[PDB]
Amino acid sequence: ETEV
Amino acid sequence: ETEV
Amino acid sequence: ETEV
Amino acid sequence: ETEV
Amino acid sequence: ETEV
Amino acid sequence: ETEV
Amino acid sequence: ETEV
Amino acid sequence: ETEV
Amino acid sequence: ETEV
Amino acid sequence: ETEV
Amino acid sequence: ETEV
Amino acid sequence: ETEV
Amino acid sequence: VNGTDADYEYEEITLERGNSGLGFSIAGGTDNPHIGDDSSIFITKIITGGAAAQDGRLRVNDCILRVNEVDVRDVTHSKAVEALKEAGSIVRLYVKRRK
Amino acid sequence: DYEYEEITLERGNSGLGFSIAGGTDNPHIGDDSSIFITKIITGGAAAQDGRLRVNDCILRVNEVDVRDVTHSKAVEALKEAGSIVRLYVKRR
Amino acid sequence: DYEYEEITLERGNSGLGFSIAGGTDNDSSIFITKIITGGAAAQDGRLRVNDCILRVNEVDVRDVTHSKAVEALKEAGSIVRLYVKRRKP
Amino acid sequence: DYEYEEITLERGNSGLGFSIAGGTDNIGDDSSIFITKIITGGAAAQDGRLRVNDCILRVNEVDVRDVTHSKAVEALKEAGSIVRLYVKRRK
Amino acid sequence: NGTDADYEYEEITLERGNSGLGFSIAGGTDNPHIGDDSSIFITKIITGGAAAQDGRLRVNDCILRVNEVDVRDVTHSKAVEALKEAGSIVRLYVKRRKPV
Amino acid sequence: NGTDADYEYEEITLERGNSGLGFSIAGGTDNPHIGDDSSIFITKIITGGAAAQDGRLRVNDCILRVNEVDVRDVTHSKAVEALKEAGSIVRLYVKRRK
Amino acid sequence: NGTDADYEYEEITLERGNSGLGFSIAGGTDNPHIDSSIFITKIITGGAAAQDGRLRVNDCILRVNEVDVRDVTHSKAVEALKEAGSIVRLYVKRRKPV
Amino acid sequence: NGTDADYEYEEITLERGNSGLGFSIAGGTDNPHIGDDSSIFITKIITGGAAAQDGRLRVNDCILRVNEVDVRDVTHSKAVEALKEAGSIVRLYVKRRK
Amino acid sequence: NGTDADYEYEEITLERGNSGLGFSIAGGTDNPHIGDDSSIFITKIITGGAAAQDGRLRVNDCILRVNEVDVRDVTHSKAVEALKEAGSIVRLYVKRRKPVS
Amino acid sequence: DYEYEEITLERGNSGLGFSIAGGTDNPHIGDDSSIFITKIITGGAAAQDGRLRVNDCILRVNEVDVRDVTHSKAVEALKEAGSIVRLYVKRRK
Amino acid sequence: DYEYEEITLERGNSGLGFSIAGGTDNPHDSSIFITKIITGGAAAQDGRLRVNDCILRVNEVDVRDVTHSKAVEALKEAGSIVRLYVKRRK
Amino acid sequence: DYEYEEITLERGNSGLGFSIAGGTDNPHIGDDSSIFITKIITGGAAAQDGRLRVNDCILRVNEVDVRDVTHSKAVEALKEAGSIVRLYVKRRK
Repeated sequence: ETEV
Repeated sequence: ETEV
Repeated sequence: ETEV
Repeated sequence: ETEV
Repeated sequence: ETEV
Repeated sequence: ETEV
Repeated sequence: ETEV
Repeated sequence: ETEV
Repeated sequence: ETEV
Repeated sequence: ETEV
Repeated sequence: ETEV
Repeated sequence: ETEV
Repeated sequence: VNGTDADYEYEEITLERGNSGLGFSIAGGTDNPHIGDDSSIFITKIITGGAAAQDGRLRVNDCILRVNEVDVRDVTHSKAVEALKEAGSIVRLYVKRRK
Repeated sequence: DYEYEEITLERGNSGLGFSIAGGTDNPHIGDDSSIFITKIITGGAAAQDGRLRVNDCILRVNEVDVRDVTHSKAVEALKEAGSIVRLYVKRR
Repeated sequence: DYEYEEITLERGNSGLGFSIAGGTDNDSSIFITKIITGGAAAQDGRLRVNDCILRVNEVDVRDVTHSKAVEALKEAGSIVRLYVKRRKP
Repeated sequence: DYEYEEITLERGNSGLGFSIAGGTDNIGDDSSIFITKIITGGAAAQDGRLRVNDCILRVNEVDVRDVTHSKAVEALKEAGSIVRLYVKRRK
Repeated sequence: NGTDADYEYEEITLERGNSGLGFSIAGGTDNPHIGDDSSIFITKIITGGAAAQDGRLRVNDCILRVNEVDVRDVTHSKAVEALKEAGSIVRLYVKRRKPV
Repeated sequence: NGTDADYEYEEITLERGNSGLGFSIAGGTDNPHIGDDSSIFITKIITGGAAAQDGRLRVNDCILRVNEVDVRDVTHSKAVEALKEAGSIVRLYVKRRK
Repeated sequence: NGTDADYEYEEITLERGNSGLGFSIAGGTDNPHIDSSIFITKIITGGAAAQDGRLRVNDCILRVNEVDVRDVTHSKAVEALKEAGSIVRLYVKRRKPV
Repeated sequence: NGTDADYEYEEITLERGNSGLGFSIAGGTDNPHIGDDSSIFITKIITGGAAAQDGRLRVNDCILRVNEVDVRDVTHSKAVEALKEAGSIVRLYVKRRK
Repeated sequence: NGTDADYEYEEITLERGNSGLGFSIAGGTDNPHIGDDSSIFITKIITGGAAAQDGRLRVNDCILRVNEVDVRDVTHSKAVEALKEAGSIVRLYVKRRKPVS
Repeated sequence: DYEYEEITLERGNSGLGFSIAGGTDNPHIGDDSSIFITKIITGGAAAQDGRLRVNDCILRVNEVDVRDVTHSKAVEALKEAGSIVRLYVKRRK
Repeated sequence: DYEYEEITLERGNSGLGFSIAGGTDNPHDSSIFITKIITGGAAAQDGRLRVNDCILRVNEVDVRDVTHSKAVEALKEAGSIVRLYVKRRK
Repeated sequence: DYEYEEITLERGNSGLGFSIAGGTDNPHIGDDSSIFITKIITGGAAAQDGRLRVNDCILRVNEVDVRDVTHSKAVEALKEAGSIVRLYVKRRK
């Protein structure tokens, strides 16, 4: 997953 | 008097 | 749908 | 009372 | 994923 | 100034 | 008006 | 083939 | 300067 | 403005 | 001769 | 590579 | 008339009905005239938090002349109540007030 | 990218002369609760005025905001707009 | 038993559109005594009569004179944050 | 000595129909976002209420009393098609 | 074929903080999070970030659109880039399962 | 860390149908579903299946235990094997948010 | 005050002909067209502006080569265009459509 | 001319104490404190006072507004007035170097 | 086991027009263009477009990086994204075969 | 009139060390779309290099003409100018 | 025959940094040509222009058949970034 | 993401005290011409200054741009940079  |  |  |  |  |  |  |  |  |  |  |  | 009178405002106010109805109370009608002779329908109360209050345009003593397509200038109290209770989700109100 | 238009209709004997789908309880499109015009009836009010188009998305009816309403509510906003209906729509 | 709420108002030409009572120079909390038809509190829809005002922005008004409550609300700016509680209905 | 107004505009093809200046990073000697121009035929000029040098306090629920110019511009680009403007004027 | 939920929708406009939007996403057409579903899902709400301070976003919220960019059927990378470049004001359109 | 919710815990005993249990699972140590989280999660509930007809399981329910196989810290295949070998009566220990 | 327009800006470099630049101007500080700006009132057939094809009536001339004419007297604007030489850089703006 | 820093903006609501707000100011049009610059600068934070207990004001902070009163271009006696007439709850709009 | 060429390298900064950058690409890990070479290759240069007017790009040019993004070994979709998401100024690092007689 | 300068900056961790305004969509000054330099950050690259000045008008960034660009295209021409950035500027008098 | 080239110069404090002669009104052909390239100037730092280079166009102004002062004025008013189209004997 | 630093070195009897790889004719990393520092010699000038790191990318030696030179031009820029050599380098953050 990606932290935005 | 009536509440509507 | 609805005819208006 | 006071109005604000 | 897998069906169980 | 920028048009909005 | 002036013609230039 | 993709146009960009 | 001034003390406030 | 924008810092660059 | 002209400087440009 | 090279030593400098 | 025998009585002194004011200048009148005339205003359409479309309300969206909230959970607790339209959010105001009315008095008047042919069987219970609020002011002397006038059988008109008057707003006597704007409920805090209701749709009338949040809209912000109605005022106590506003005279309701029309409810969507229903003439309420000359109706009984019970018929004014029904036109407002049964007016649906969107309620067009034609009111007039003193100003 | 969208184009916007204000359109003023005169109600006719068969209504405003178009058909609508959508609303929070009846999404016409996936995950989109907007109110879409799905038909312009030949010879009707919307047709003669000439400005509405199919799939136009209705944003406001007079001053009622129908961007986020049930379908019955949006139908009632149009039924109770009176004889001269102001519509704010967007398209593209 | 109490319910709490935060309510952000936009000041209008006639103020925030409600009246307050109370203070340590009156119990001693600041409570709303009326909501003005057409005003900002009324259009916002959330403040209620007998609501009790705990904080005006970051100004704690739980234990203050009437007049310091008034200056606190008067000088809160255009966008006023109110932290309030009411008897749970 | 300031007058307040909430104004609701319907975005048009040319946007909301006015231009803005100001911000913390900027005209008028302070950080306020203010109208410099109202476009003939645009949304703001058809609604009739906004005025040159009006100071925009809030765009919908976004507080623009202490923002950079672009945040204000972006607060207006992303405000939707029906936009609630909260303003004050020296009148 | 699977059962599904009823879904509530919400529009949540964030103001960007210095640490970004303050949440993490999983999914995309190139890596579906739940089987064959390519949607973008909130997996984490960062403490201190804008999503947490605003209060409304929830873990497992499905993000449908980011300002003017539709993200229902895009790669994980396009979603990520759309969130990163949305600016200081980010209009999010999300859906969440309503319980039964 | 991140922010969190409150969790309900639930015992759910399914009776295996002809087509098995009737749901699908993601997760496990060699393939976490949520970042840094090896728990098993239900990602699908099959129409007509035993889990659907029982009505209590939900998508995103984390399965903590399968009769007396702990599956809190397992590989995917090892949790998958606990659900195929669990017989016709399957006690699931699950927890879910909110 | 008044409502205003969005403006498109354009740089147009003209080569003088024998009759000049081929347009009429009105305006200035001492005789505002309303605003002291200098506006093209007329594009003469056969002159340089007509042949070049780019200038338009009601175009506002902001600068003539290196001479700012946004706040000048009418006879200064005239003079700047008269003596600008054979290659005249015009910076103009025009109201854009709404 | 002169290089510059990035600036931080902040609003600061003090509650006056018997001995005032608890700071000192230098500046004004009739006595610029940093030259070519008439702004209002905090030069002292009195120990025990409201500004010190509030903990957020700093020496060399520039006061932009005082309640609804602007003090960005103000004589010294007029900014001393604004602060002294401001009541028991004083909203300060200040900016500083970062 | 394949013969190769020697490569000339070039850095080409394009300015984007309304119709994009003005070329088409093929390649990527999920669909190599020649062999199992996953490279991103320009396969068309659109007349009128930004690439044609700048003049430097050539068909069969291999695109290595787009601004900060490395596209030597990515899927076709990643590269497309990189180019489309690059903004209005696009530093392209390319290599092409140096012809041999 | 104007003085002209070519200035080559070395990008630093805080960027090129100056702030710009202007562009066709946000004219910094009336009727002018120029990109103007509005701030030189104390201790940044531009300050340490020593040659740029507040109010300098940026004409070209490497080979990218920015005399008539939007604001963000000017910003992006600097973002993407590399580590050694050629600035062509002009200033009054 | 003739070699052609497109040269974009950035104007300096000493101009573009070269000298031109000729024109239809020149005493004793009629083209505009480079007679000198100034050490330290724009054209010398750019490195591409040559003495006896014939100037054919300045941005979009055709200077193939123009008086001497129209050429000079074409160059004076070409702006900060100046497109020269030139040719030279191969 | 890159970090940038300017590093000034005094040359010793053993040279600048590091090794470089790369160049246009001998790329250290695939498709990358850059000049990389591959080792910092214990006890040498680069080592005692303490700022240069292995895999640092050398962008400029004094004023000579070495982002796109041959390997031996990069070596001759370092060799001929004088006794006080200022390196402009970048590294991955």
